[PDB]
Amino acid sequence: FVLVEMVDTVRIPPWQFERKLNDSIAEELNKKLANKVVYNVGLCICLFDITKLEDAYVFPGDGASHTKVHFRCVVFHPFLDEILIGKIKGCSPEGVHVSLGFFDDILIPPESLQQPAKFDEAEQVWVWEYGEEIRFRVVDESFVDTSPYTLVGSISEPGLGLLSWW
Amino acid sequence: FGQKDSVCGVSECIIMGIPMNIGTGLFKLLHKADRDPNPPKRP
Amino acid sequence: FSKGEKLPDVVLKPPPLFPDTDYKPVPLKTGEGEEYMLALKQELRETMKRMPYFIETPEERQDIERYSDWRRLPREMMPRNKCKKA
Amino acid sequence: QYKDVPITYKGATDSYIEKVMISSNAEDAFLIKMLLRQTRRPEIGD
Amino acid sequence: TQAEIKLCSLLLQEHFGEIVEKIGVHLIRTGSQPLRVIAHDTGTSLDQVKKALCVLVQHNLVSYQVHKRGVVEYEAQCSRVLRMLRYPRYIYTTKTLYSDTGELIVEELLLNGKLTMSAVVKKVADRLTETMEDGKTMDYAEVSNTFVRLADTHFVQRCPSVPTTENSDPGPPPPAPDDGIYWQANLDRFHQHFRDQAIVSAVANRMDQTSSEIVRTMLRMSEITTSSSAPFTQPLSSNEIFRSLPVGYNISKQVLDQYLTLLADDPLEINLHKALASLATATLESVVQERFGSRCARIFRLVLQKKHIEQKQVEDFAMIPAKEAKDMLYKMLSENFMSLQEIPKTPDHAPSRTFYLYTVNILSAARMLLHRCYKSIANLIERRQFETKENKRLLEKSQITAPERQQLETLKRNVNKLDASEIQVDETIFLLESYIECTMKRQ
Amino acid sequence: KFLQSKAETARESKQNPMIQRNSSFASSHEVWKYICELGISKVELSMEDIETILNTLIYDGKVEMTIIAAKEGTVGSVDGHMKLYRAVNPIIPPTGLVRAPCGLCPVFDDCHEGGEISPSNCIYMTEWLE
Amino acid sequence: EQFRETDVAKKISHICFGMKSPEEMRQQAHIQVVSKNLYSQDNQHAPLLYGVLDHRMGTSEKDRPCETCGKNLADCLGHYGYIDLELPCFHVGYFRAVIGILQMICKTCCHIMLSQEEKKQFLDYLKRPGLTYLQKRGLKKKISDKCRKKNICHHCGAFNGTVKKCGLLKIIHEAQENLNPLVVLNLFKRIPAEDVPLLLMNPEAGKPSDLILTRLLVPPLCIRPDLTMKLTEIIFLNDVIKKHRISGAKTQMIMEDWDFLQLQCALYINSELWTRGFVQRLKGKQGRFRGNLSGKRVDFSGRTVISPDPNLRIDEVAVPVHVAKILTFPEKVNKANINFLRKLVQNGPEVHPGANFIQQRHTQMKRFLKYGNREKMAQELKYGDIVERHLIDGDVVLFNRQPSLHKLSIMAHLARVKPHRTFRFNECVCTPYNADFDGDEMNLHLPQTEEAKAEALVL
Amino acid sequence: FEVDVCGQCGLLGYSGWCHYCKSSCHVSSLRIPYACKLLFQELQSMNIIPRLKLSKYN
Amino acid sequence: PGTQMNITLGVPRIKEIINASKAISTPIITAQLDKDDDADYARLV
DNA sequence: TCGTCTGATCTCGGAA
DNA sequence: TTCCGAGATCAGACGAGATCGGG
RNA sequence: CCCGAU
Ligand code: SF4
Ligand SMILES: [Mg+2]
Ligand SMILES: [Zn+2]
Ligand SMILES: [Zn+2]
Ligand SMILES: [Zn+2]
Repeated sequence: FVLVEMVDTVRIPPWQFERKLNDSIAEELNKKLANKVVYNVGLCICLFDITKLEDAYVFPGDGASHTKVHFRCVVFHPFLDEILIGKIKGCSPEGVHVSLGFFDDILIPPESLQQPAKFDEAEQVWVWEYGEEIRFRVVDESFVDTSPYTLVGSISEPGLGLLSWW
Repeated sequence: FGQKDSVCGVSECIIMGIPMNIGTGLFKLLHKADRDPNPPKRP
Repeated sequence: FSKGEKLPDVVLKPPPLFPDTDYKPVPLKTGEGEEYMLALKQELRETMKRMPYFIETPEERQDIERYSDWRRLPREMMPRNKCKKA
Repeated sequence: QYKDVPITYKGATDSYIEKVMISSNAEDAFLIKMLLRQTRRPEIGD
Repeated sequence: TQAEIKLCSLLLQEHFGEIVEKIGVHLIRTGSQPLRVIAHDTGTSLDQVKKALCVLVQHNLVSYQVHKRGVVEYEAQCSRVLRMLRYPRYIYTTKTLYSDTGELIVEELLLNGKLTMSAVVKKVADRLTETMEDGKTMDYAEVSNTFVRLADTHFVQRCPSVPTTENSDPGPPPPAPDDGIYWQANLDRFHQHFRDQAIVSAVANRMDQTSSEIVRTMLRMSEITTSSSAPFTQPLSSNEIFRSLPVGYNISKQVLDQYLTLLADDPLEINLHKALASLATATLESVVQERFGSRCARIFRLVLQKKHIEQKQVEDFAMIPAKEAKDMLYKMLSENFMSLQEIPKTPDHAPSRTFYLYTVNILSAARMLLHRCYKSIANLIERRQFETKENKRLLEKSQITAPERQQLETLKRNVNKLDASEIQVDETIFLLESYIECTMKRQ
Repeated sequence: KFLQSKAETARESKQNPMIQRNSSFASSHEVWKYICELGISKVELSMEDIETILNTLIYDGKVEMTIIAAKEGTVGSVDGHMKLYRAVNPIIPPTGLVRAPCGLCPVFDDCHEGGEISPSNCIYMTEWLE
Repeated sequence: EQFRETDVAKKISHICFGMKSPEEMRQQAHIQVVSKNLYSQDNQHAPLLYGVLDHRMGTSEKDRPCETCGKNLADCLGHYGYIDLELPCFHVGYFRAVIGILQMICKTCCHIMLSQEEKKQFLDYLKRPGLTYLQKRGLKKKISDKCRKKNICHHCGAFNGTVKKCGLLKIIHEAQENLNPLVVLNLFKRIPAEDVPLLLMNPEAGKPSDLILTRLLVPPLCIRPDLTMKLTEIIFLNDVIKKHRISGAKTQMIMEDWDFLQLQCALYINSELWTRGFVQRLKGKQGRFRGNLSGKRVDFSGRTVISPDPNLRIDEVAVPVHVAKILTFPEKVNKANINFLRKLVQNGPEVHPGANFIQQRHTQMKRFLKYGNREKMAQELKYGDIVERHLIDGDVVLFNRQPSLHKLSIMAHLARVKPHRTFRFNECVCTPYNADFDGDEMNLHLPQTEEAKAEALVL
Repeated sequence: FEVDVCGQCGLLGYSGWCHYCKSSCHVSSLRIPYACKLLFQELQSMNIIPRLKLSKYN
Repeated sequence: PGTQMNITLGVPRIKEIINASKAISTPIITAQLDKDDDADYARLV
């Protein structure tokens, strides 16, 4: 997890002029940047605070109010030094699929580095033996638009020993 | 010439379909709703 | 209509072509030096480095590079064998 | 193979047919000519 | 000359870096520009521009001089930057004319730009001893012997006196005892010497073997007494020709005297004006021979015979049919070799005129082919720029399946076919550029 | 008058004594033949079935003025009416060659970058590299 | 899973007028137009094949969609095609600048004939922080002053002269040299990028090599549903220049159809150096500038004959019923006109206080309120959505008497729906309009947005 | 009317992405009269190229 | 209002002023004198 | 339909 | 004698309300 | 393009 300072031009429609701005911008910005990975940034989640909100213009068209909003939002972005704890929501013969608990089932570990009893043989064998720990290793995101996924990870499992569970 | 013109006056803002800045488009309007640059949270 | 069929051709093939890799024998000498200095000009002091990579990296941590007989005798001769101008 | 091109009367108000003539032109091709009455009492504007 | 600037973007990108190219190539595009103005227009921070100009003044690509404002305007000479392309050829003729020691002398002089004697002899005492037998150490005194031996034939000239302006800083340019004085290489002496190989190969492959050697010994004894701006060589007598002959020859004086009046009277004509003027047309003729066959090359030599006598004789003077000939004229026209109809004098009429006559103009066909050859090496390097970044996975595996290795030997066949072919078009540049410099007054 | 003729059949026949060149030794001046070339033109060349057995110097010299443009000897003393010095010498090529595959293509000259004819993927360098 | 995507429109900051080099013309176009001099209409059912109307280019009719999009004629833009001219030819738009550059640059080395001082004197002028069009076009005079006085360069020393503009679109340089556009292309290739800003061509917009045309963009089909006929006349001549080169012909005709292509490329731009060109679509009181960008036709606007009515206040125009049932104002539904718009949408487009279109809250097509149940549309009417109610009394229309001579010829008026087909106003306000009632007509526009309704009423 | 241009190389690119520089990322819709769009597209037909440089609404 | 000896006074005068042409039709320079009391002295001027 | 401004060659005149 | 510069004398341009109505 | 309205 990491804070990301962001700047957005948030448009409040004119039937919300009863509510306070810093709340009613926050209700919009959650609908703008939740469950959405930003390229080279990470998976945005929610709104931390609005650090600076500047003055509400109203443009010659819409009649709405457009406030340029500086804020900070918490995002999900592993730092290439994190030993996370997830769950195996799937097993493919090329590599296991781990999922952080109801977070994102999009972390796909390749499996080449654990102890020399390694295969997934399509009958859902986890590992040939001697919560699940994970080492997130690389950042890898692909911008989708191409014509008229997207944070995938590669996840390792070294000689941790795993004293509690094998 | 590589003529970079800005779009001002009225003979271009009418062509481009921008509200001209001569007259009613000189100023601009704000809204007076409840807002403040607030304190953040302790991290 | 006589040409209204498709892009003239994907490519136009010239019936005569290039001769060879002309001057074949002796440019083995220059040709290795083409690749020799390019091995040494890139690995030189007279180059620049991507310090924009390090300002891009907020993941700085310890244990990574991001964190971390001439046998001769004295003499002195200064010759003006060269020009005395400019 | 037949697409009908119906000759409709646009107008704004109604019109009564008075005569309908049927003839051949020079290159004999069955010309048909209508004639539309309309009476207007002179109201505001005329 | 945009394709020329395409190469200077390519030549600095492969050698030093990218911002030293960018600040470099911008200076070629906007010229006499101060230090703050360059950093504002390229969008580069001022600390990196001071470093990038520091490397550029070291390799003598950017020259600085202030006139009026008290603010130094840097300026990059364009034609020096393309001489990096000839760099391994500058190494090789110091191996034919000097030993492996002096060949390494012009090498690290071309590499590190400005050098003092106290450094460059100290460096080759490292490189030549580490490749020779330990205990059989190469003595550095022979280096100092061959170091001046280069300078007496004036292959290495010294740097012009430094301006030492307040804006310029002395400490940054040297890379870290005695100070000494710096020099670059005299690559202008090479352009004589590369021309010396050019004329001696022009005679030997045309006239006879014994004709070319007396041209060589004429030019070998006229080296210091001329310059590149000499319209022709210094005049010599035939008696010192017999003195300056090599010891391999045994020819009597009177028979070579007959060959001396034979060699003086040719269509070729030592007239250094006519020599590069005749060698450039053969470079033109070897391009139409390369491209349009011997039949179109036959009419290409026909317009070099008669200046403005065309299309009423070219169907007759080569006997090739009117259909096959006139496509060769218009292909020589559309590719700008045939130049144009500069004789039409009837007023404003394409249909009714005094009949347009073709005429080759040697320089417009020269400057195009030089611009074409500048474009050519752009397509050479960019391919070698292309095939490099993919195959990096298997270069370090040696440091591997059967298609994995097979891609490498098809790469190394390709790159060595590209890099050898950068030099074979490079000899066309100098053969034509020296012709360009020979017809350019006030420069 | 002889438009129905292929002088490209006769260009080799006026070439092959100038390729052999017995006595390339430099014992003397080697002032070389143009009259014997007119002599070999009149009575008999290398063998060929020829309709124009009539021998005029005005119809036979023209094959030379094409072959000078095909790199063969210049005229020395043709100012005489029939017989003078007439020096000649077959010119061997004064250069090597100078081109490359990319010097051949006219349409491929257009490109300037990765575009529709970009040189990062041209067919011609792909053909040349095998 | 979802990756963030932004969906925001923007506005114009500036326009940088430039050219495209003929390598940029090719990779801004989707098809080659090397095809037939015929219209691509085939013999049976006249379809389109490769031609000059490929349909990846654009769309001329509602039924046929274009090919490079899926969209039909309605909401598809144009797409570009390009033709390759065999022999390069002069662009008649930039033709005065080609003589303007060939007078400045050397005709042998393609450098500008100046010293290193005068060059540095003018380049010091060009890096001024304030630069106007006046401070540009003033220099191009002065640099062409100092360069059309010299005869010897400083950079090559060769001899130049004058560039005299012989005849139609031809160049003569002092049996004098003629500069056809074949030799101009490589001369403009050898101008250094040092000397490009000195001809005042901002090289970010375009270098001088593209003042002449070796490729040519054809306009998209959606902006030509007679200029197509000038395009096929090019590709006819682009084959005649292609055939006669491999056919064998004397140069006085291959230099004539090159001349004929030079005019035909120029005739496609300007036609008064019969069929209008790209100049004549931007000219006079009919072109796009003076009549389609400024004086453009306007929806929600009517025109009748006027007759007096003193029984109105000075601020009111009597609008006929039949007009007021046609001209509609989109009044959005806003908690105060909900019962009022419900009351009037039951009337529909036959009784006058009524409506004839309803958009739903989300761009649903206007529901022509004639066919369906109006009461089912009345009850289902919610907040937010648009009702195009009739021109009712109390609405703001604005007059205009068509020879508008002063500010007072357009004036707003409140609108009261009367019973006739004349525009009736109070006769005190007739001298601003300069309007007598002798059969004079005057127009009535109806502003649609609520911001343009207040700008009529107040101002 | 409603048109799509791109930020860099600013030119009319149809729908979601601009054909010149296929990279699809900078393309941002404008709002313009159609007659002005027809001006740009017939200006660009001859060699005058109006290269729009957009800016966001401030 | 544009819609509404010899000197030009009409629209061809106002069109002549707005253009600011170098040479106009009927240019008139009036001049006051030092001694404006006698026709003979102003005769002499 | 001239009407306008522009800009392009000639020639009698002074300075070195 | 020279001539470099400048006032004099033709030739080409691209302009010339607005709308509305019908054949 | 004509005509006609103002
Ligand atoms: S490679 Fe690039 S340059 Fe060489 S031919 Fe193909 S396109 Fe022309
Ligand atoms: Mg009236
Ligand atoms: Zn489309
Ligand atoms: Zn010159
Ligand atoms: Zn784009």
